[PDB]
Amino acid sequence: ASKLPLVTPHTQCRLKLLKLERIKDYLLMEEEFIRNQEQMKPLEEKQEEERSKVDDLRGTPMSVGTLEEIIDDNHAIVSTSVGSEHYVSILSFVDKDLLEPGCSVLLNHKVHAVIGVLMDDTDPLVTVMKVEKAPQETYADIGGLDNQIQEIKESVELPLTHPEYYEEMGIKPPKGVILYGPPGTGKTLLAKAVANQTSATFLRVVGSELIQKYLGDGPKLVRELFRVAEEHAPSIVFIDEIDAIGTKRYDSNSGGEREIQRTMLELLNQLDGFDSRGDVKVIMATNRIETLDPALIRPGRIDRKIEFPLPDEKTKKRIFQIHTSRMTLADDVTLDDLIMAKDDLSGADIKAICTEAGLMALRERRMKVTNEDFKKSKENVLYKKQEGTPEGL
Amino acid sequence: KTYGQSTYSRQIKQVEDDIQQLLKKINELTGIKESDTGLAPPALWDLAADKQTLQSEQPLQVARCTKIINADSEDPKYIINVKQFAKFVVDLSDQVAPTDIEEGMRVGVDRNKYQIHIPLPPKIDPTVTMMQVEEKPDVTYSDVGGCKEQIEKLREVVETPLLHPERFVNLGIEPPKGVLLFGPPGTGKTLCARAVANRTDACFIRVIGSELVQKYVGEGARMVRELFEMARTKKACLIFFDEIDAIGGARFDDGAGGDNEVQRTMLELINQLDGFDPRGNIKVLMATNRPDTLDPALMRPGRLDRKIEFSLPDLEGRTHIFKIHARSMSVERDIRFELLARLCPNSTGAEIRSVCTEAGMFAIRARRKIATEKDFLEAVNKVIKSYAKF
Amino acid sequence: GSSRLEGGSGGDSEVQRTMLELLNQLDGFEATKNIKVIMATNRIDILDSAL
Amino acid sequence: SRRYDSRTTIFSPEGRLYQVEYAMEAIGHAGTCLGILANDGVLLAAERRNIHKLLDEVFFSEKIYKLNEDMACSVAGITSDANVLTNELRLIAQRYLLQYQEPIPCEQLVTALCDIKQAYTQFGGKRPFGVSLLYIGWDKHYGFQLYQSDPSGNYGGWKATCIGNNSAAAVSMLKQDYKEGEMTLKSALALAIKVLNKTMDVSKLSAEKVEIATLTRENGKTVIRVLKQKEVEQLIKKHEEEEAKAE
Amino acid sequence: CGKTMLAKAVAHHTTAAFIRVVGSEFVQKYLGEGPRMVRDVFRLAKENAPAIIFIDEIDAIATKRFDAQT
Ligand SMILES: Nc1ncnc2c1ncn2[C@@H]1O[C@H](COP(=O)(O)OP(=O)(O)OP(=O)(O)O)[C@@H](O)[C@H]1O
Ligand SMILES: Nc1ncnc2c1ncn2[C@@H]1O[C@H](COP(=O)(O)OP(=O)(O)OP(=O)(O)O)[C@@H](O)[C@H]1O
Ligand SMILES: Nc1ncnc2c1ncn2[C@@H]1O[C@H](COP(=O)(O)OP(=O)(O)OP(=O)(O)O)[C@@H](O)[C@H]1O
Ligand SMILES: [Mg+2]
Repeated sequence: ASKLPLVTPHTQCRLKLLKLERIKDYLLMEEEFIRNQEQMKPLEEKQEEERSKVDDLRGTPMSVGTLEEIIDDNHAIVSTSVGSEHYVSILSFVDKDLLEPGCSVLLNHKVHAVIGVLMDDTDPLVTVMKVEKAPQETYADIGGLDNQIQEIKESVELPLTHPEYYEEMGIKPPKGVILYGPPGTGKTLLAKAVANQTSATFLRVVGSELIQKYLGDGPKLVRELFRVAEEHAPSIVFIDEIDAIGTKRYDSNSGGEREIQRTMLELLNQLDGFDSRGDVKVIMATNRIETLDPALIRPGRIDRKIEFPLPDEKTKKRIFQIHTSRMTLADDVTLDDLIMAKDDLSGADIKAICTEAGLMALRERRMKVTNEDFKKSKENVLYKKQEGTPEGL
Repeated sequence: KTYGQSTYSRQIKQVEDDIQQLLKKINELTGIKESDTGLAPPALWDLAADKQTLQSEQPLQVARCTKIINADSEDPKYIINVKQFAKFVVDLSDQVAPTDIEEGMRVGVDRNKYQIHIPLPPKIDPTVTMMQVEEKPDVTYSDVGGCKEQIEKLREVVETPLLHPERFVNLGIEPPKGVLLFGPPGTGKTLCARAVANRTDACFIRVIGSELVQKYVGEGARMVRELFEMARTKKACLIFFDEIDAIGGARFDDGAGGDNEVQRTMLELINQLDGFDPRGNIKVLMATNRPDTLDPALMRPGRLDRKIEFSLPDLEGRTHIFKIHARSMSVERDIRFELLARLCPNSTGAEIRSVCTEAGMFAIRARRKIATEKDFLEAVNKVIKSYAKF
Repeated sequence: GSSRLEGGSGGDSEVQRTMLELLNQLDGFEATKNIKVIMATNRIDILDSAL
Repeated sequence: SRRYDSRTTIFSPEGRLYQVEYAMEAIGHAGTCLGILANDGVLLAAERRNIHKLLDEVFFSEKIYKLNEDMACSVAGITSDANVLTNELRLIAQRYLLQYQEPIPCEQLVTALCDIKQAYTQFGGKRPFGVSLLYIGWDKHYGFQLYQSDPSGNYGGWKATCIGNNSAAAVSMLKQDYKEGEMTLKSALALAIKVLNKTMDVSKLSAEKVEIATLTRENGKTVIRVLKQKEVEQLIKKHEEEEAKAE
Repeated sequence: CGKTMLAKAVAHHTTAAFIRVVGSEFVQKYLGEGPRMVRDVFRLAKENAPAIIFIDEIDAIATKRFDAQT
């Protein structure tokens, strides 16, 4: 509560202890004196009747205007609802920490002098982007990464948990992490996990959702997205499928691609530009990364870059037992027989196989899922490969 | 428990905890219940419960904002246009002298005879007042290394002429008023701009090119016009356009219209810069990764008079940058920073800062508190080699 | 609907507020509630994917 | 002029020839083709697409082509490129015959044509041929044979294949119901009728929306035949009867 | 092809009361005035049991596509 900063080494030390013991001891003297005074006299009556004088000054028909410019000197220009513009005096009881242009101010009826402010809605965009807890699962449902999860934890979680480590040595955390790899490999899932596990406000956006059909709306959207992230303490932003917005930036192009490039420039400035980004982190994903712009994924914008390989032989077993976890299976399930094949299966492919097998098991009324069903489902899912066989090989 | 972070950890934890408890106890013992009506701390209903509010409500009447439109005859007689109320022909109260009022300035008038009492500052789009820097960055000219000629030119064009006008005025040289900074990504453009903003002693404005595209037709030009009028009210100001390639696109109109409004805003900026209306004391900077796309009219002297090339730093600058960024570290004593400069081939400032931070990382993960050489070698490996293919 | 940020509104369009409330209500209740919401459309592709 | 050039013969950024990929994409819409190699014959079963009451009957066939006395092939893709390739194949066969006085073996021929096609997709600036071939023949080196070709220039011997519409489904049943080395000509024809009946989902085998070919050795010499209407309809009646008894 | 002719004739012959408008007339400056005019017209029609309301060029109002942001 607006307490003093010790500004000793800030790391466990004897000076941090003595500057700390001192504030505690002063608070102790203050508390003792206050308790003595309260016992000696309640002062409830005196503290009261100040509310009465205030409410006397602010008449009953208080008017909700809209502040529009503070002259910096206990004066203001407050606009009444109709649209008129008055130049009123700011009184002494208004908490000035709450006065910024555009705030719904509470004016006097006969004199329009500012006498209070009101709260506003919390959903410019906060609700629509924040994801809350991930319905899928926690870190439990993710297996096989181990190293990647460790990287992300150090990049985004560890700087929140124990700042002392980074602080001790004078190095700030990395700026942003870009998750890149073949489709269906665990990018969005790991971001979801590090979101639902940490203690900041995690915001998610799709790149195609920044392609706007009015000019100068994409840049506005990105500017806002990075505007309500410093209003909210530590924050994380994850711009998924960025490829749809950040591309190689070929100049020989016509149409709305120019607007795409212009929003890309706005983002490129937000991440690392003139001003200090405050306390926010940026995660990104891209199935295809060779096509990003050099200035977006350059070192000071995205320090960490993470590859995401497919499950090889055993992570396949882990994922399979993760998705088959909740289903009654017959005692003939030759799971390895399904895994041993070097079919280059992907994680999303494993989920598809599990769901399809479960669904046909439901179709046949059978209380349990059989190995034959899983193999048939595997054949069916892989059926969505196509392409020209001899060609290219 | 844990491994044990520090010997005093538990003692400081205890003093913090009882600090929080004593703060909460005083909070309860003092009241201070949050009020939904925006009302100050009761110790700060001060002059507010009475004695200034009751003394400010009596003598300080409500003036009403009005926009003068004309000042006819030498005799004071002013046509003002109260917004959404009416339009009058009023006179000057005694407090304002006739010289203070001009045409087009917002004025305050009373609610009974509507006579003018106070001028007021003009109205500026909220989105055009924030681009002032307000708090200046702390980066300085010691933090930028390996760029010595470039910084010299920038300082001689944006900085020296304001500080010491007489040098230039005597010999009779009007110094260049624009700079185009271009170079590979992450070579030192925006940092040198930050340094210029920190050192300079005049108004500074940051405009992003992507901030001047607007949905409604003819708005961006208005924004530029207002920005230059504002900058011209000040005594001297610097404007630093970033990613100017955003709106300086080449003109290629053909067939179906494409990106034409951006072209009108670009023409408006062109005319503001060098044109019939004199440009006062303003100096402009621009930064681009791609300077070729800028149109033939902007890139012409009179608007962008200088062109400073930023090239990847040489070996000496490489070590210098390494050493600037490796300053506030808890690092070992002897590191052959020449060795580290050699070991990374052509690489930009961002490479080097990433190297420093990755070395700090490899120190942390080893649970060490002092950075050594092996940390930096591991850092260079993990930065240059591993992230080569990008 | 058809998207949650379509006309640059910022999620405050009425067409988008109705969709947000529909999403909140759909996530309100459990699968085992014998309450199945059948939805129809004459144009699938335009239809939003957040549903 | 470089402005109008299409670059039909240049690599993409992942080493895949796009014009070739599109060429193979065209085939997946023309009539289906089927291959089945029996122990005593070979057989081609493509679908007659020219299904109108106002078309006339001409020639011994409409999709099957003879190339030598002992070789025939069926086509899927463009009709005109088909004609061009057929002519070149006939010329190759006769040139070998003139040089050696022996009928051209089958892989002799298929690789000559595919070499023309590959060269065509390697240099020149033209569009590639959008045709995929199925062949059949006999030669003293490998007996009854069944080859296949593609716009790339690759070929392959197939005991059973399918090139054209619904290729995936046809090859799927062909995998499920092929007896390697345990097939008579009659059984192969019945399997063809069944697989095609699946694939030509539009109605059922009308005995007129289909083409069948047989290559056999009779009296020491090859004999090529295109099944008439009566036998085809009789086979279809037998197929429906068998399926009915099965149910 | 005669769209406003036939309405004109059925306004000549018919015995019931006739109210004519053009959709470009409902749209007005102040808020709540377009709706007010629509309600007033339909209410006057309801007052006179036999009545015909003609709204020529309804395209001025009933356009499908909208941009509810201005
Ligand atoms: N190792 C894994 N552990 C658990 N689930 C996994 C794993 N790998 C893949 N999945 C599954 O992949 C599904 C797809 O979501 P995910 O977040 O992984 O996509 P993604 O890799 O970001 O995809 P895209 O590249 O298309 O953006 C998740 O529902 C999860 O079930
Ligand atoms: N000469 C240098 N000395 C110190 N730090 C440098 C130097 N050059 C670059 N950097 C580092 O590079 C980081 C990237 O920001 P910088 O302002 O250099 O980018 P830039 O060259 O303007 O890039 P862009 O072309 O993407 O706008 C800066 O924060 C600074 O830390
Ligand atoms: N059957 C007809 N007999 C006589 N005149 C006719 C006939 N059909 C149309 N007209 C001519 O139509 C002319 C008026 O056209 P009308 O007002 O009916 O056009 P409309 O179809 O309503 O046009 P718009 O779509 O532009 O509103 C009159 O001059 C009349 O001569
Ligand atoms: Mg993914």
